[PDB]
Amino acid sequence: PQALSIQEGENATMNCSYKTSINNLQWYRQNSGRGLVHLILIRSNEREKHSGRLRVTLDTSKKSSSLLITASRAADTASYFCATDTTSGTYKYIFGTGTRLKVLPNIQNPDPAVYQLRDSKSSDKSVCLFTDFDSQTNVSQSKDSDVYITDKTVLDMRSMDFKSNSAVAWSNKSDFACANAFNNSIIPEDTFF
Amino acid sequence: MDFARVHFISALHGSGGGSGGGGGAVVSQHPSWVISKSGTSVKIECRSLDFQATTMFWYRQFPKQSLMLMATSNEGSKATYEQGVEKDKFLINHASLTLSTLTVTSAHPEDSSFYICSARDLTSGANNEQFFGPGTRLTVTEDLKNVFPPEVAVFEPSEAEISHTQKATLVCLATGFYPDHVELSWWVNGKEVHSGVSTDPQPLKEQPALNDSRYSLSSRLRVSATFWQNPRNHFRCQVQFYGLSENDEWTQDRAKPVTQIVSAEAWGRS
Amino acid sequence: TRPRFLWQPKRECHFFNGTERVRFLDRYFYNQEESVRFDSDVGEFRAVTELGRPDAEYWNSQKDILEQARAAVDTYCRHNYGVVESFTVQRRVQPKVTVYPSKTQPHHNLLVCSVSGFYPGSIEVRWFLNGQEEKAGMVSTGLIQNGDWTFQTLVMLETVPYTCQVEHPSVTSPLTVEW
Amino acid sequence: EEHVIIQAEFYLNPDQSGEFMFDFDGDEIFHVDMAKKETVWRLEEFGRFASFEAQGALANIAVDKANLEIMTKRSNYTPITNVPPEVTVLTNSPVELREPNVLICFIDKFTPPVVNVTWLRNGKPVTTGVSETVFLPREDHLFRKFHYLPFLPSTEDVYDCRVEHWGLDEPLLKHWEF
Ligand SMILES: *[C@@H]1O[C@H](CO)[C@@H](O)[C@H](O)[C@H]1NC(C)=O
Ligand SMILES: *[C@H]1O[C@H](CO)[C@@H](O)[C@H](O)[C@H]1NC(C)=O
Repeated sequence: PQALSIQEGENATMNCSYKTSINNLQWYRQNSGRGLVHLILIRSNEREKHSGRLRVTLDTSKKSSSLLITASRAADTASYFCATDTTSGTYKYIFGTGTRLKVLPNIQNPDPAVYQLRDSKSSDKSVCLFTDFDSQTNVSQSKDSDVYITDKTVLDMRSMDFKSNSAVAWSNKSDFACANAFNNSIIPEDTFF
Repeated sequence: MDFARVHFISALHGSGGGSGGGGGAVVSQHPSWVISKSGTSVKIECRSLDFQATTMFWYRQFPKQSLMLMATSNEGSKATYEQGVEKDKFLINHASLTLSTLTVTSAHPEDSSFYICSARDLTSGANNEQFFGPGTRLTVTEDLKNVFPPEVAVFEPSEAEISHTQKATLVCLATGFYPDHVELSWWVNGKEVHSGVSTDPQPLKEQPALNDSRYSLSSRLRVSATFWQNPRNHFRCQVQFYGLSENDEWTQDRAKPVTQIVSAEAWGRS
Repeated sequence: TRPRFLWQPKRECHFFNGTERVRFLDRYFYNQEESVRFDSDVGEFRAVTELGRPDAEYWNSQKDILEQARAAVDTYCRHNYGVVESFTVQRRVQPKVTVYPSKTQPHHNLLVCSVSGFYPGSIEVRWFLNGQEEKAGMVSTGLIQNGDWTFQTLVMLETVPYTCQVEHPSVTSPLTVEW
Repeated sequence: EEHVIIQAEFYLNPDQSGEFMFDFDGDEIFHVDMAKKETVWRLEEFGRFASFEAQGALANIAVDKANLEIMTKRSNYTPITNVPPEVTVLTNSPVELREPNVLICFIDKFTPPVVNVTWLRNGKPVTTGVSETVFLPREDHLFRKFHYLPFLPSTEDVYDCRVEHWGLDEPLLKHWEF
């Protein structure tokens, strides 16, 4: 289970098949750990259903639904599931196989850099920060196994209407330098020190 | 009474009105997080608050995969259990019309999962309406000895950053916690802000090889340039940890890893 | 002795050619008179008396109630059919066929074929004498519902002194009793 | 054309009595009894193939109660007009001497759905052994009901079905004998 789908500010179309003849089909999104937000429901007699930016197709011939989300924001990143009750059966809803969606922003003005940050007070035990790189840059895992590198994430500065990518690299090693902290396929432009 | 259900059409409220009895539905799932020693029972409660359920549903989900339905609970009595699915490694008790209890009898590391319950409103009939709880995030460990609260530090933004981007990125670092039961929140001048924040979606094991290594999580707060540069502003990273209860056994020298909030603070400079 | 007030909702599904065509009615009756109905073949609620008007008007104004009503044909009727089909649509019970003479006040003066305890209702009872069908000279009770998922009937031939032949879905070849 | 399933319910004031049943081609599949709050299949054997939760129907009747009180007021309190029933008594099968049978009291074509019913053997009321259906619907929207009494046929006994209804001036006393 789990198909992966990745994009920008474009239309996202996600598919969801099911095993039995149906009555109600409900679409859900889930973030991580907890979540579960009900999105929409289409019924076994209806073909098309519109609500907000969302649109649902149902084709009971091929036992398949489609979810079209149209002007995709960053905060649309989630798992997308659809659940169905079988006709002439029990009350139970059974969950179809899902799609993982990643919506990456458009970094129109990239200025990629790695900056050094120090703790206060103590120890000191510094972190490196890879930031302001375009959404086409992959961050890979650490060379030395006692260094730690997070995945890239989006920040939204609503007050300035500005988005930025960032990843963090840190170690409590004494010799750990920001200069070659990453060493794993970056854009060759970044400011240092 | 067997399996397949005759549906009924839900009676409409006439003009004259109006919603009358119910008209809504939330379900509550407690506890939200669990840490138990392997060999002990774990008990989860599923309550309908606004409405009444004749029937409730327990789902299990593992990190990557999808939601497996496991059992249906019914008011008097039997538990069914989907195929399948270890049958009575758990007990389901539904004798409330408002409360169904999933108790996992033995509980081993392989049972560390996300559990989530749902309830059908019995007023719905033909349009088969159900509602999900927030969930329960259980992790079982071989020894409660392994439980550690997060150490949390906040790192002041680079002077190179402000020179060159006219912006300031604080990064917070919650370090060395087990289990994976945290929620990080940034606080500026007494109020919490979401309004320029990035917490990485999942943490990372500090000893990836090790079956139950500790975790580390990061977050960045990036708001202004001038804003960082006045000493009146108070930046605070807050990490809610969910650890052992007061009824748990603790015999070590070090402080009991009770559920707590560990925090780090910084101040504007110039 | 006190005045009484009565309210009947009726929710009916009408099945044609199996499940290929379905018609769903939602019907409401104050005292004996119908007031408002949803009809799957109409598509919204209609008032049938002035009493039902505000109900019809108000239910029509709700997108979701209307969407639900229009779904019933699939989500309720066709659902329910498949649930009960096994033991209702496919129910088959053999009749027990008795023949005895009777009187109406005189030997005596008519023969009775008694066919009891059968399901479903549709049946063909006919009288024979020496191989010839006695088309005229016979009376019946008609079909009688017993209320327990069996029917019964009595078909009487008036001739002073014979074969009774009963065709029915439950048996592969017609039941005969001779007298 | 060929098959009809009806979910049929009523609520009646001021008696405060409601019913809920499913009907297939003029036969009861099941009903739920409000008093006992349980769902009762017309034939035991039905219940092995299908389920219905009684508490759904109870919820539906509450709304029906609510709605009836709106329509009563909306109509300026115009009462139902009583239609008296039509009683007839017949045997389950051809009557043989001392071979087990069932008497059927068939109560037809009436409203409202309140009826006091008594079996009598030789003029003496028969309490135990009796069985009944609920109020079944009709297409003309009157009601219908069956009472049952299993018996050993004999020269000895006469039987009666005494039926009381508000449409009847006189209690209807339908006679059967061997
Ligand atoms: C009856 O149903 C069958 C298939 O189940 C279909 O082929 C046929 O067209 C239907 N009859 C009529 C009268 O349309
Ligand atoms: C309605 O019924 C009441 C009670 O019998 C009566 O007093 C009144 O005149 C009636 N009004 C109308 C609108 O017919």
